[PDB]
Amino acid sequence: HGKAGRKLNRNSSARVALARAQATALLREGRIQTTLTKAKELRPFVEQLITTAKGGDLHSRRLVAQDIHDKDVVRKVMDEVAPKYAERPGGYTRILRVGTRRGDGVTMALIEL
Amino acid sequence: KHPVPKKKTSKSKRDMRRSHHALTAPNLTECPQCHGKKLSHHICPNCGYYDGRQVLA
Amino acid sequence: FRNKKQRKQQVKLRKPGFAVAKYVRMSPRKVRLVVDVIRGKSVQDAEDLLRFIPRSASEPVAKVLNSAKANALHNDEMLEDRLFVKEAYVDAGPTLKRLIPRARGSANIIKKRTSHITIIVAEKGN
Amino acid sequence: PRAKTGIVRRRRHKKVLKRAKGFWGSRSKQYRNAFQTLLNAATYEYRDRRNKKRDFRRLWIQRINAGARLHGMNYSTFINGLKRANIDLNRKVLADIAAREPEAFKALVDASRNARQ
RNA sequence: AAAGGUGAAAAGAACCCCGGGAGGGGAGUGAAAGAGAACCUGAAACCGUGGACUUACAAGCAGUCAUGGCACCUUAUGCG
RNA sequence: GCGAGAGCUAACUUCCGUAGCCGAGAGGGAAACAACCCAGACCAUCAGCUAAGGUCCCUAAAUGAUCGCUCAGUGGUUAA
RNA sequence: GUAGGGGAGCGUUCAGUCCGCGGAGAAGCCAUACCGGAAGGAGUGGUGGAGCCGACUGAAGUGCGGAUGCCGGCAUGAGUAACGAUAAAAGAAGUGAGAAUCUUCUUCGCCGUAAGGACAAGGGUUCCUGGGGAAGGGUCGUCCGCCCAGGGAAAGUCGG
Ligand SMILES: [K+]
Ligand SMILES: [Mg+2]
Ligand SMILES: [Mg+2]
Ligand SMILES: [Mg+2]
Ligand SMILES: [Mg+2]
Ligand SMILES: [Mg+2]
Ligand SMILES: [Mg+2]
Ligand SMILES: [Mg+2]
Ligand SMILES: [Mg+2]
Ligand SMILES: [Mg+2]
Ligand SMILES: [Mg+2]
Ligand SMILES: [Mg+2]
Ligand SMILES: [Mg+2]
Ligand SMILES: [Mg+2]
Ligand SMILES: [Mg+2]
Ligand SMILES: [Mg+2]
Ligand SMILES: [Mg+2]
Ligand SMILES: [Mg+2]
Ligand SMILES: [Mg+2]
Ligand SMILES: [Mg+2]
Ligand SMILES: [Mg+2]
Ligand SMILES: [Mg+2]
Ligand SMILES: [Mg+2]
Ligand SMILES: [Mg+2]
Ligand SMILES: [Mg+2]
Ligand SMILES: [Mg+2]
Ligand SMILES: [Mg+2]
Ligand SMILES: [Mg+2]
Ligand SMILES: [Mg+2]
Ligand code: NA
Ligand code: NA
Ligand code: NA
Ligand code: NA
Ligand code: NA
Repeated sequence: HGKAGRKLNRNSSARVALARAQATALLREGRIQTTLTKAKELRPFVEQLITTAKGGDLHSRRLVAQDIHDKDVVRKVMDEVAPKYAERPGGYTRILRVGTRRGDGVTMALIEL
Repeated sequence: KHPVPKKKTSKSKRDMRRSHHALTAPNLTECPQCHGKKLSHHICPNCGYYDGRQVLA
Repeated sequence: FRNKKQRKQQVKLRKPGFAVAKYVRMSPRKVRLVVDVIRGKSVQDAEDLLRFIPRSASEPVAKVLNSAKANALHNDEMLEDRLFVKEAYVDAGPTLKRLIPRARGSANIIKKRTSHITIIVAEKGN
Repeated sequence: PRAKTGIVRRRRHKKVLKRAKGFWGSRSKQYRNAFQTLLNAATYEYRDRRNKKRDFRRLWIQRINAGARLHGMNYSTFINGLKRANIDLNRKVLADIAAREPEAFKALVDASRNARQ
């Protein structure tokens, strides 16, 4: 078979620098457009990241800094975003698929908070 | 080159092969906001709504 | 009647609802793929499908559709709410031969096909 | 003085090609394959002129022995029963008689039996 | 190496419609645009659209002969 | 095929003599098959008689007549 | 009926001669169910837009399915194999008729005895600026080492 559990597009360091870069991006900008797949892949990673940061303990922060190597952003998610997302069970992230593209013909989508 | 074909193929055969190449027509919907036709489970590229309006017109 | 000469100066010979894009830098075959979906159906529908078909022939095919409509409406004074793609088709144009270097010294020739996308609109007529 | 081959080869070729009607494939569209078909075509045409006669004869017989059998005789017995009597010498067309007019052919059979035993 | 050809003469398309363009449709010039400038004729391979008659249990050098069905009647309502 | 040599009285073998056919020979028969059997195609025909071969069915033509054989599927691969 | 010999003719170009046809229209091309014993010939229609049948006679660069023939065009393989080092990239913003591919920003990654820098040889405007988007660019392209115009190169002592 192949009944595993994740996606891959490149190697091992890649899917990482990706998920990180994109998580940072979204956290910073509140909404981004990207390929529907990359979006799908980002959803749970970032949801989980809110839940970590959603703790307040310096630990939780120092955890979050492993992924978000941008200070302004760590502070944002930590002190602003997490707090706000305090009463809702989990995960406020949603995906809206725009439409096909011209360059390569790939369906695009928007992920946002 | 080992992968060579014996005879040239007939118009007939060479077309029967292509009898599976017909693109499907995009099933389009009517947008309940700006009466424009859009793609199901997507966002109306015209007015920009999808239950209230998301993208910039 | 008269003969073969007079008829020539008495009639100029018009093409009701006819548009052609000649020399389109695409291979006929693909464009056939795109056109096939419009073969004999509402011009409205036509415009709508071309707007979503993920192929790139879509564009020029569209542009020509519109130019036809334009003609039927301004040069032929037809009723656009009854317009439809009576007939449409793609002919091969001249070809762009290019010399593409292969291995070991041998060369080939890439063939860059072109197209004369034509489309002709018409009132349904019940 | 020079003499191109102009217009000659075209016409020859077109004559050939126009022969090709129900001709499948390039048999009907590429000269060489056309002409080439036309050879073996010759063969069939000429032999079939001779063969069609065999065919038909066979047909007529196949009907005649049936007729014969409808009463209680056969083809051997029946024709033979027209040889013994210089009377009946139809032979040709007889099939049409057994196919259209049954009564007539019955009379012929009865005649054949009467001119035998 | 290959490569010729608008028209009698440029009057070789002001203006309008689609399009970034290319391209095209009108209008006008001209005998002619069925000569429109990658313009005398425009064969064949080759690609395609429309129509008629047909094809999804048979082994096919792709014909030939015979018969039946369907369709069309400008050398041609009965010969094809 | 006949008459010889050579060869194991082998070879779709080879080398001579002689007859016929193929080569340049269509047609019928032998399932198919150059040679074998019958027969040498001037052309046309919804005419008739025969040859070699056959006459249950798949192709045309007596599941014909009388007197025998063979229990074998011999016919439808061979000998001491 | 093969090699081969013999006989009678068809067709094409040029030439002489004769009868002629052509703007209400030649040749050529396209269709066709007619004629002749064959090569072939003719009527009608369509296209075409200038020249050309028939008869007789003379002369040939005179008849093509083949030669792994020559030239040219177009097919099949098929929307197939590939798109040229496995140093991946992501988001925002801008421009635009049109951006995955151009511009800017913030990150990410890779070379760093180089994948940095400066010369000789060699290539000759490829530099700079402003335009352009046919073709080149292995995709797009608004960009480019591509196209167009304009500018730029300064020696008593560094090379000769
Ligand atoms: K124009
Ligand atoms: Mg690593
Ligand atoms: Mg006029
Ligand atoms: Mg006979
Ligand atoms: Mg021998
Ligand atoms: Mg010989
Ligand atoms: Mg036989
Ligand atoms: Mg007999
Ligand atoms: Mg006998
Ligand atoms: Mg029988
Ligand atoms: Mg046995
Ligand atoms: Mg003139
Ligand atoms: Mg010669
Ligand atoms: Mg050849
Ligand atoms: Mg070979
Ligand atoms: Mg060639
Ligand atoms: Mg595919
Ligand atoms: Mg394949
Ligand atoms: Mg594959
Ligand atoms: Mg590939
Ligand atoms: Mg490779
Ligand atoms: Mg690569
Ligand atoms: Mg890249
Ligand atoms: Mg090192
Ligand atoms: Mg210099
Ligand atoms: Mg530069
Ligand atoms: Mg370009
Ligand atoms: Mg390109
Ligand atoms: Mg100086
Ligand atoms: Na991975
Ligand atoms: Na068809
Ligand atoms: Na002989
Ligand atoms: Na045998
Ligand atoms: Na003719």
